[PDB]
Amino acid sequence: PLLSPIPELPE
Amino acid sequence: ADQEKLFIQKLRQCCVLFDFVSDPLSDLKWKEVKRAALSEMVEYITHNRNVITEPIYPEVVHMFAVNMFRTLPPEAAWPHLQLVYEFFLRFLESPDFQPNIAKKYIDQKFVLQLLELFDSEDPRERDFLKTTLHRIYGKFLGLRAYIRKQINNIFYRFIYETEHHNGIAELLEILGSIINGFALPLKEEHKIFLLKVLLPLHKVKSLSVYHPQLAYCVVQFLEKDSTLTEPVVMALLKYWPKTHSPKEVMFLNELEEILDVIEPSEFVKIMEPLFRQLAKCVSSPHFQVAERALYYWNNEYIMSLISDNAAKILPIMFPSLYRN
Repeated sequence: PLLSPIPELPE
Repeated sequence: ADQEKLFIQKLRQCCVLFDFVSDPLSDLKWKEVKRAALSEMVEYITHNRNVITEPIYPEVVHMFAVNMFRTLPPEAAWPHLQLVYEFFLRFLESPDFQPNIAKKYIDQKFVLQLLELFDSEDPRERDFLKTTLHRIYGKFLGLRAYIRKQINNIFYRFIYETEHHNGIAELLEILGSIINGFALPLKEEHKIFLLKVLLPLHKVKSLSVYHPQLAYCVVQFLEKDSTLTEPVVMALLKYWPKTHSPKEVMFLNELEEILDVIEPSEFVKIMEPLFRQLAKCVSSPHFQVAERALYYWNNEYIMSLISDNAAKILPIMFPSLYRN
């Protein structure tokens, strides 16, 4: 399976 | 505590890289002790609750660094290395793992050395590194910017420089996870990365190694912002193999995957130069290229796009049957 999505957050 | 004492002792015990030069019995005994110790701590940190305390963090990171951060030969002790990878992975994935404490030890230098290991010739190692960095990225918000830049630097050095890399595919797979979770309006640095980095990756002759991952990143970009499809397709047609080669099948595969997620208003913007290329592929001397291009007609969504624009597309595909 693919890698779980990483939700972008304010940096 | 008391269990904490023993845990730290075993972690530090796995920081001793010994080698009995002329005593095979003592060497096997020593290697087994470390293998057993690693296996114990893997099972321990996995199934036991509230065992990761604050003093544990600098010990785990250190043990990983001493064992993994080495120099790659242009391995054989993989049974130990895999255990270290698995242990450190259980460490990050643990519910008791607190990034607030760990970010003191898992810093930029750690991330940098971790990235340098991606050049390993061992597929198994790159797979562990792919999973690890993906976890670090998601758990450490303050490292995400540094990670993207360093990955960017590796690609630039892979494309325009000359530095060969063995982990381009694994790195692209990580980015695919990042792209899929982008914010509602894409930032400029992301669009630049697509146009200035991801697209020129199609130029490299070793494209065959990482092409499936590269295609996924391009598609996921277009599912976020459909506005970017015109410079993508046109660049894809620019980097298209002028010399009729079986490498065309890869471009054809990527192109159909793009068409499966394309918008109608965006389709008409590049349909003419696309199908002119597609027409060349059907007329190809190589059967495999023609077979792949002809399979486009089976795609039901493409047919609807063609039927809506048959007045412009059909004369291109069948010149002796239709005109303008």
